[PDB]
Amino acid sequence: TAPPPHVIIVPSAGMGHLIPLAEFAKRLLPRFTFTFAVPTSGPPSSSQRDFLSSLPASIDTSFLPEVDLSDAPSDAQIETLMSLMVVRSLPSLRDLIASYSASGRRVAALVVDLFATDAIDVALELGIRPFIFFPSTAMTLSFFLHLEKLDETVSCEFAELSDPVQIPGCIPVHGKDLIDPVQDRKNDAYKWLLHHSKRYKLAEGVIVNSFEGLEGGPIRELLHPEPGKPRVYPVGPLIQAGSCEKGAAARPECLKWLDQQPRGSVLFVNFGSGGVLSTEQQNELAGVLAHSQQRFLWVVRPPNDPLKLLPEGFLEQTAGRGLVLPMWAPQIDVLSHESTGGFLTHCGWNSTLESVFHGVPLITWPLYAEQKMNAVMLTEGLRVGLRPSVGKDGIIRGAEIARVIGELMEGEEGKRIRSKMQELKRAASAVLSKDGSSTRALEEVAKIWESK
Ligand SMILES: Nc1ccc(Cl)c(Cl)c1
Repeated sequence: TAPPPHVIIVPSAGMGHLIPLAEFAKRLLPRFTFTFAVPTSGPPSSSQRDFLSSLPASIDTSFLPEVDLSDAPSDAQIETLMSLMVVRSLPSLRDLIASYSASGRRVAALVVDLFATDAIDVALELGIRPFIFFPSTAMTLSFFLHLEKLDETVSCEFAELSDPVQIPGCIPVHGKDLIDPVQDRKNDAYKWLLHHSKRYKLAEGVIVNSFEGLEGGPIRELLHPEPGKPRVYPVGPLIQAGSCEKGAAARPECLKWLDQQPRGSVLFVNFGSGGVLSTEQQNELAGVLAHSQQRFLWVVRPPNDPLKLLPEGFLEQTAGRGLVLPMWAPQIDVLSHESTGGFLTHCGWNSTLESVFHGVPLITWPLYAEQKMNAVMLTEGLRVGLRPSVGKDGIIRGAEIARVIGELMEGEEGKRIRSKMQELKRAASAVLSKDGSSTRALEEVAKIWESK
């Protein structure tokens, strides 16, 4: 029984980043102890606290003293605010590390989220191995590493490009579908994004939540050893488990509803927390589901201008065919149900991976962050989903919503899309087995943290 080396994790964004980070740490237990050094700009949300306090004991949490973001623009994008949050928390992170080291504990590694590269400077000064955890696609990681070159060769706004951007090892992406922070090169968000991308080379390794079976092109290009590019460790798919072994409780009503429906016949609609639609956009979706014969399980949230904000008599037209849920739903238990045949998601990488892991074809409805690049890679790259076309007014009309739903649940492309999605499902469980490619990646990262 040797002492467990300690590891500090520095998350960037909200719950969407803690989940994969937590699963990453949970899979390295009990070889190491962990501490979430969580930067804050205010009282941590009850969601963050309740989640982190439910992790195993070996994964501690330390909410760093909150910082003042009032001097940042009121319209600052989230990437700008997150970068300032880490920078203004480095003294706190220095003290947190100083308390563990002062006690004789070996701090073996600092794992910084994709927008916490400024914390690598602390790890380098203290002789700690800096690693970067990328809770997104290998495609987007390739975009980060290529962003420096893409900036030196393109001068105009990316949405003004005629040809798609050619990222090493990835499929072409039009400038309008590039990640949000690059859509305005005059905004501080783009300067920060460039700042971090240039600093990825400072890490001894990038841990990306993806695997080769899911992104053959980008992964093989990332694994290509080059000077000035860090080693990459594909450890995906990292997703939470369902209520299969996470507590004992009574069956939710929505799951009982799925039990009575046929196999692969229900379309699960959920844009996730922070995936709010406009009243007009929500009406279009509500109109198609009202007049469709498709079975749906829809998680609804109040628009930005909730089951009473739905159109007139919507619940009357969709009684036993569909089931509306307010705000929240057990996403993983739904996706694992046999009656779920499709998933209309915002393409958040956690939601995407949970759908790939259970072999559920997607309706790619990207919204923000890198979801549009995830939609392109899923629908046009892997051919496991359909993307409704957005109009010039930002609204996705019912004609497109009904089109993709129809081609997916019925039709022959939805027949090929499902078969292809099953191949990825079997591949996802494969890379996570004792003979898996990702099981090795974790093992190798652990050995590096234990090396010397
Ligand atoms: N906010 C945000 C979260 C994740 C990613 Cl991969 C990006 Cl590009 C932005």
